[PDB]
Amino acid sequence: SHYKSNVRDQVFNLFEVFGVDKVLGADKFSDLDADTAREMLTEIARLAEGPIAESFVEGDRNPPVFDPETHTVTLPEGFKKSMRALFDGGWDKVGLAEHLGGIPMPRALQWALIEHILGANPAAYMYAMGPGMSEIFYNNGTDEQKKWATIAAERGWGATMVLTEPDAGSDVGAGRTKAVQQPDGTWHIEGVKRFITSADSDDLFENIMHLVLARPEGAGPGTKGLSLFFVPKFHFDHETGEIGERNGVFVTNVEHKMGLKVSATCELSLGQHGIPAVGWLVGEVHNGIAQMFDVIEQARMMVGTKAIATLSTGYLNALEYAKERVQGADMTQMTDKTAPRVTITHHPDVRRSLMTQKAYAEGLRAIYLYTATFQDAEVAQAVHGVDGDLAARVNDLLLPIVKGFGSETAYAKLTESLQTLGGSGFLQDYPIEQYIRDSKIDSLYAGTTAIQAQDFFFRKIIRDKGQALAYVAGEIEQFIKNNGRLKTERELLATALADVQGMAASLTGYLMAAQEDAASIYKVGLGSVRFLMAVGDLLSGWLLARQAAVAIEKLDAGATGADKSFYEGKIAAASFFAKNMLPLLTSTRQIIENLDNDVMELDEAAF
Amino acid sequence: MSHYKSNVRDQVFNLFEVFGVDKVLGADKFSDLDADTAREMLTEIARLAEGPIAESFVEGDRNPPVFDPETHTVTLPEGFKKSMRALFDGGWDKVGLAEHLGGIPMPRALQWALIEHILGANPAAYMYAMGPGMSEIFYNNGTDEQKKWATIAAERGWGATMVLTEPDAGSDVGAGRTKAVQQPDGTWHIEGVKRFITSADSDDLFENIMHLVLARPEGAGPGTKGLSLFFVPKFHFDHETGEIGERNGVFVTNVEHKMGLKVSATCELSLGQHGIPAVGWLVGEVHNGIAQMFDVIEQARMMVGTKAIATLSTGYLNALEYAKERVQGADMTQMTDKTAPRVTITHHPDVRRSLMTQKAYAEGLRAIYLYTATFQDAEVAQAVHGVDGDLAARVNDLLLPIVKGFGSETAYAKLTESLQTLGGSGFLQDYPIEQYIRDSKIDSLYAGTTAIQAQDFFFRKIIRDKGQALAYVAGEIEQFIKNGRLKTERELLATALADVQGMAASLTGYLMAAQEDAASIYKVGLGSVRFLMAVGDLLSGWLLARQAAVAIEKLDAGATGADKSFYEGKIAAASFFAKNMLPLLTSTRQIIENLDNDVMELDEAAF
Ligand SMILES: CCCCCCCCCC(=O)SCCNC(=O)CCNC(=O)[C@H](O)C(C)(C)COP(=O)(O)OP(=O)(O)OC[C@H]1O[C@@H](n2cnc3c(N)ncnc32)[C@H](O)[C@@H]1OP(=O)(O)O
Ligand SMILES: CCCCCCCCCC(=O)SCCNC(=O)CCNC(=O)[C@H](O)C(C)(C)COP(=O)(O)OP(=O)(O)OC[C@H]1O[C@@H](n2cnc3c(N)ncnc32)[C@H](O)[C@@H]1OP(=O)(O)O
Ligand SMILES: Cc1cc2nc3c(=O)[nH]c(=O)nc-3n(C[C@H](O)[C@H](O)[C@H](O)COP(=O)(O)OP(=O)(O)OC[C@H]3O[C@@H](n4cnc5c(N)ncnc54)[C@H](O)[C@@H]3O)c2cc1C
Ligand SMILES: Cc1cc2nc3c(=O)[nH]c(=O)nc-3n(C[C@H](O)[C@H](O)[C@H](O)COP(=O)(O)OP(=O)(O)OC[C@H]3O[C@@H](n4cnc5c(N)ncnc54)[C@H](O)[C@@H]3O)c2cc1C
Repeated sequence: SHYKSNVRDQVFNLFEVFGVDKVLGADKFSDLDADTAREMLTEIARLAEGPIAESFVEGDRNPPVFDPETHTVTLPEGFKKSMRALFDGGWDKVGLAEHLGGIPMPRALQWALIEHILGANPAAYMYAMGPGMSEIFYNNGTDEQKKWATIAAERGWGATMVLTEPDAGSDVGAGRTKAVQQPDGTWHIEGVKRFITSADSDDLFENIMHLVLARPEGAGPGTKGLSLFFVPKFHFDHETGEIGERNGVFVTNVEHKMGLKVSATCELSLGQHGIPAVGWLVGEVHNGIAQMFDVIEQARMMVGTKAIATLSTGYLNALEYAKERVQGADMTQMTDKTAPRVTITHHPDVRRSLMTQKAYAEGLRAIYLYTATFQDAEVAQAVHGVDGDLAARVNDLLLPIVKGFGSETAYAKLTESLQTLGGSGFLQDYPIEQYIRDSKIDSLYAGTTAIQAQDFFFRKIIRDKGQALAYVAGEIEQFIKNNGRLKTERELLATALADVQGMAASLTGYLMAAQEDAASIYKVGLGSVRFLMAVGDLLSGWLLARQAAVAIEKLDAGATGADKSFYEGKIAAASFFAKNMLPLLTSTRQIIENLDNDVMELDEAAF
Repeated sequence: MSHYKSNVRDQVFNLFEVFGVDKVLGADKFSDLDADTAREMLTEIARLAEGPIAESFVEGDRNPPVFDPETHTVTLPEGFKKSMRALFDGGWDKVGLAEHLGGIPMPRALQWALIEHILGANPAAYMYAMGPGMSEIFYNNGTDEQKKWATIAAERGWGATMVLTEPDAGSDVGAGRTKAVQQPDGTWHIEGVKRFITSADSDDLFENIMHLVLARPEGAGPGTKGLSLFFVPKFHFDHETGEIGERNGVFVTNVEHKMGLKVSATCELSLGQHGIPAVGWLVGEVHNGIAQMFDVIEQARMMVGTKAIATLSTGYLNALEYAKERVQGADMTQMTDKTAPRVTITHHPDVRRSLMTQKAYAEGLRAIYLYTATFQDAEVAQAVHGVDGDLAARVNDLLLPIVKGFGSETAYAKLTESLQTLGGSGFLQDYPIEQYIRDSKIDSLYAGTTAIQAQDFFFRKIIRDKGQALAYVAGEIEQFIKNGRLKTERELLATALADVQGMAASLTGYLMAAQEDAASIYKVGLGSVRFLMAVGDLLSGWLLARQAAVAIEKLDAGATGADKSFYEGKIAAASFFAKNMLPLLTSTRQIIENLDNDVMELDEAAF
């Protein structure tokens, strides 16, 4: 029962802050009303806290075992039981297209539902991403492939995304797996891929769809030469879906990892065992990296939401421990060594720790839900007044924040959650040490933090001509310019916004200088991650302050009891974050304004 | 080779070229230990560490100790016991031991440099080997008769434990309820249950274990001042010959399952609860337990900080070796050319940023603990600093919570950069960095949590000290600032010194104003950890700048080859640290100047 959920904060964001209930019961969501959405959140949170979280510890302590002669993994029984509870409730089809058996819903609600599985047992959601992948295959496929995608979604096949090779991780375009065209128009895929999540999954599914990047013989270099292929674990009857003979794609190793142990992470060999790995060209066009980024975009959203979900349950575990742990006297009585003992929430450093965890957990929740409000044209129109084109560019801008800032922040603040338990935090008896191990990977897969920061600056700001960035900046500025009980917070946000504008100007300056001195581009690289984290902090502080403004209205109107306590904590979090996290951005701007290439010119031997 | 990458070159640079410890080698207490022999010892223990000690690092984690309830003992993996024997066979469990107990006299600065290698290679091995050093502390606090037993204990290499913590008494040692009942013969029966005792059993490593136990004599007053310290051996023994006799009533009942440091058996320890009394002898036959035990705690806190620093160092050097060989991506100056040559990742700005961050903190932290150690011998402090015994003791006590608190927190945080440098492979148990992270998380918790370190630093080592040690250190920093190639660094150090001065003044004001407004003291608690970390950053930057000043002199004198590369790295690290780490202290000062009690007044239910 490690998993502590926060449906109340989810509903607060979705309805009281962002107004996603504006679209419920109209247009694409005509059959889903606000009551039902709330019931779904409560239901999956209960299921997550129970049967899904039930095997969280077991998956880590009794991890999958690989049989190299069968090329299969065995998963622990309790975890597979958790997977069946997910399937029996339909929770592998959250947000699936209606024509694939899904329940239409705004993406903001879909990711809030998914947060609970990611908090309780995140590898369970990863194993369950098959139907979502089938929908992406459907969207990119020919008419005939759409029929296969429909079967795969209805039968609940598992799925993988297969990019990485030993020499091609961040540099996808270096991959050497090849595709050999056959006279009948299929392809034979030949190569060894590495680190493939869920490439075998015991007997969870009757089939697995591998979506594989490979280079057709004679194609050009880099990512632009790659094509994407549908490579099923088993051949099947294209009309009925009846499972046929084994296709030539075999797991040949399973990694031993720091955490996320129950997610089998696999070396995957294609066409290496005397049986061809037949692949079908997705959409029967050569457009592999663009097609695969439909998948990567979802994976990056998931990984960021995963890290955020994990910090939230980490914080709530730390809080519940702190409420009960008696240790020491109140600081106002520290010299009286017979003073009454107090619970540790009375100690200033513990309250600082807990409010740091709270503000970042809740600010991050607001960030991913805000990001999701731009993932549906109809939601972005109704709740922001933004047309479909700008909505897509804003969503693309925020994804590296969700992924990069989410992963880095959650892992770092889980350090505070563990510390709150004292020595017991180091014990496996409590879940926080597993939270830390399970979440360290989030800064690495789906593109490292450095790759996120490079995407954010070069593709999502510069190539975008800053239009999404300017949009978000204008919303922040509008909040600042708009009661005076938030006057101090709006002043701190104004400074933080000017700091981030300054960082953006400096980095853009170094880029322009690279027209004359190519090495000036290195300064962009040196500051890129700090810039990404700075924008994340600014967004956290702004969204928390928006939450405080709503909380003030609800308190003024007469909130009582648990509602009152909730709203009071929003005011406290927004004020704490503005006063203790935002000012650091000023020093970070000054640091970025003074970057130089000394560290780039230093001989490698001097390190 | 092994996981453990050592840096004797940087240790010798600190000891000789920076701090001048070789000036006392060959004179007075160290008359028969010259500089050549000191260097030989460091090189020899580094090889022992890289060889047989590191050999069981992985095995201790993957095949951890097992509790046997049939015998109330713990069994250790055979490979780790072989590492322990390599330690004993070379006499390294006697490092810095008093000559009359069989030790080789040496400066504490050299002793801790030797110990760093064991802590980097397999830190639990040093912990199990702390027996003879504990016997020396028993000797110094013991009666004339007890001094005879401590001598036997050191000569026989008995293990030892420090036994304070109980389920309800961790940070608040004074709440302990373990009891001592005096017997007619002048011995005591100890009755109670202790928790989290390191090395509480150790298989067949030793013929006896000395437990140093805190307990409250019947009728004594409350808190730590009512505690007494007892010598409680695992076996009774002949006080003249040392021959092992009957089992004493002190038994392990459990072994904790921990995130890391797994091969260090951490045990619940039951005294007098299994049918026979736990006989204890009052140490020094005086009631003075917490003062006596703090002789041990001081050593443990130095060890823990040095452990964290040793672990970051080998983490860094592993990441650096990996980065030098990993090919991935094109040079940033060619990023739009998709056929540009592939480069090793040390060519990427974010990777060089990461590596230089790891390097500067690892080397800055090594300078800090070695600088601290130069104040632990009156003769060294006199010779290398010109400070008398009293001031030297106060400066050492000032710096200990920096070594422990700033060392532990910084090492764990920067190991995140080390792991990130490996990409997805950093998440694999195939590489040692994930174990470095798990093994080092505990360094912020045991031997006093970070909050307790920061409270000790401010309340006891500054305020109670009337700032004398703090003013001495600040004056040394100011003298360096006062004094061309280091002008920018000295300017940044001047800002950082003023920032820490401002922090100290704000927190002192919050404390003194508590006389008229009791809740003012909470702002001290809110700011104390950030202040401890700021002092650590300031010291890191100053010591790095001192190292660069030495490196400039040696480069000007004509250094070549590997020496020149080393010195160039010192100049680069001092400059990077001054420009990228120190400025953040300005924002932290302003944050501390604006702390308020809103987070203290908030209802606990609002969290
Ligand atoms: C179903 C089971 C899932 C279980 C959960 C598993 C979770 C973790 C799984 C993984 O880790 S999957 C492997 C993840 N690998 C990555 O994320 C790659 C990281 N490297 C990069 O992102 C590089 O920055 C890369 C894009 C590879 C650089 O290659 P490039 O060739 O230099 O890229 P370029 O900038 O020129 O763009 C080429 C085309 O790629 C598309 N594209 C790039 N970036 C994006 C983004 N951010 N969004 C959408 N598409 C993108 C474009 O088509 C682009 O072409 P264009 O510039 O428009 O002409
Ligand atoms: C042998 C093989 C094992 C080694 C490997 C194991 C590694 C780690 C093992 C452990 O974790 S052992 C358990 C560690 N426990 C602690 O470190 C306690 C953490 N809590 C504190 O430090 C509290 O701050 C404490 C001091 C307990 C508060 O109690 P207090 O009663 O309120 O303390 P007070 O400030 O009034 O002083 C009382 C007496 O204690 C001595 N003393 C306190 N601080 C120090 C320091 N920093 N140095 C030296 N002595 C200290 C004084 O005797 C003081 O009395 P006085 O004020 O001088 O009259
Ligand atoms: C691996 C391991 C080995 C150990 N080995 C030994 C050993 O050999 N011998 C031994 O005696 N002990 C040992 N311990 C005990 C260890 O020193 C304690 O865990 C530590 O002192 C913290 O105490 P606690 O666990 O009770 O946490 P708590 O004291 O309950 O701390 C809980 C939280 O409250 C905070 N807090 C507590 N009091 C205050 C205060 N007054 N002001 C502000 N914040 C406060 C703490 O910082 C922490 O965040 C070991 C522990 C571990 C994990
Ligand atoms: C648990 C796990 C599961 C995975 N699952 C999958 C999966 O299902 N499918 C899949 O396709 N892949 C998967 N991967 C692969 C994963 O996405 C890669 O590990 C990741 O992209 C990093 O690549 P790499 O490990 O080769 O590291 P590298 O690319 O070698 O990176 C090493 C270091 O260099 C830095 N670096 C590299 N290039 C640059 C650059 N141009 N600029 C700046 N810095 C740079 C990186 O930031 C990093 O710090 C998985 C990995 C893990 C660990």
